[PDB]
Amino acid sequence: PTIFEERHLKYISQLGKGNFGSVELCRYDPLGDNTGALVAVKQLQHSGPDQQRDFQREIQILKALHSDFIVKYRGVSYGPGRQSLRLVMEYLPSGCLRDFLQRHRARLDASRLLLYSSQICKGMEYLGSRRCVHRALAARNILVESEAHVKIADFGLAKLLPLDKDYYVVREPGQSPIFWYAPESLSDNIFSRQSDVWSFGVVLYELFTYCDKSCSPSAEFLRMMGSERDVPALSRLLELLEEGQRLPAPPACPAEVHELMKLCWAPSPQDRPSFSALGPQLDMLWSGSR
Ligand SMILES: *CCC(=O)Nc1cccc(-c2c[nH]c3ncc(C(N)=O)cc23)c1
Ligand SMILES: NC(=O)Nc1ccccc1
Repeated sequence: PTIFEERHLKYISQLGKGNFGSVELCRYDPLGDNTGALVAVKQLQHSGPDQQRDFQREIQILKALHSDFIVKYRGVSYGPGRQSLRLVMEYLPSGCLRDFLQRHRARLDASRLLLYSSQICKGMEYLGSRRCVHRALAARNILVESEAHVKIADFGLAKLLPLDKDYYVVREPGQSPIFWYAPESLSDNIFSRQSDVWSFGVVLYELFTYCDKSCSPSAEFLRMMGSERDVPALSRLLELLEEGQRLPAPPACPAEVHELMKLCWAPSPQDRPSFSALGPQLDMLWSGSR
């Protein structure tokens, strides 16, 4: 089913919200008897020309990816007046990894966190082979399919690299989650697969702190930023990073995983390991742990 008849998408609730977009939980119920499959459905509201263009791109990217570790595209449906599309995807009832880690902390061991690390890395390896920069990778937009299975979601900011170039540049984002971004992204608006590796090291930090709010990247920054408190965060963060300061090793985090983090956060993009180099190292550590 490539086209989902709007009439059969039964609205249930909202799942989540960005500025320009929402995701809704719907049942696709073509028998009309409320027995059909749940789906997540994304649509724009309150968006300009660039946001609409960016959404058709989002759709095309997700539709082309077939990975166990990337949230699955199902189809499209029509929005109001059949003047717009909605992006129909599989529904993962366990929600985002960030919140799952906080709720289930007590029973998720290092081996399970290594499994999630390995799965995310594999997904990113898959993206990388399709010249896709995710950009937004964070625990808050990774989804839990089952207790032993996660998937990368939220392709709102994803972009394909041209055949002939290994990065792109944007106009200064008005607002971005600065504590996940590589320094070249913060300072020169450069994004690449290697800037995704930086963000992945911050994902490893998220995983091995169980996304505890007390040692969040923001909380660590405020601890680290120093005595001068009226200094703009982004300005101060870039200085800290330039000086070689990095998020600290979580108390419980295996030393080898911390070492991977530090490699991910190499100052020079070309000095960071690729996802294909990270994957076997994480796989080895996960294997070790079960
Ligand atoms: C954890 C906080 C948060 O933002 N969670 C969130 C936001 C938006 C959507 C979801 C969600 C939950 N289950 C889903 N299944 C699939 C998809 C999808 N295909 O994009 C999104 C889902 C959770
Ligand atoms: N990658 C990395 O270490 N980022 C960072 C550093 C200090 C505070 C907050 C985030």
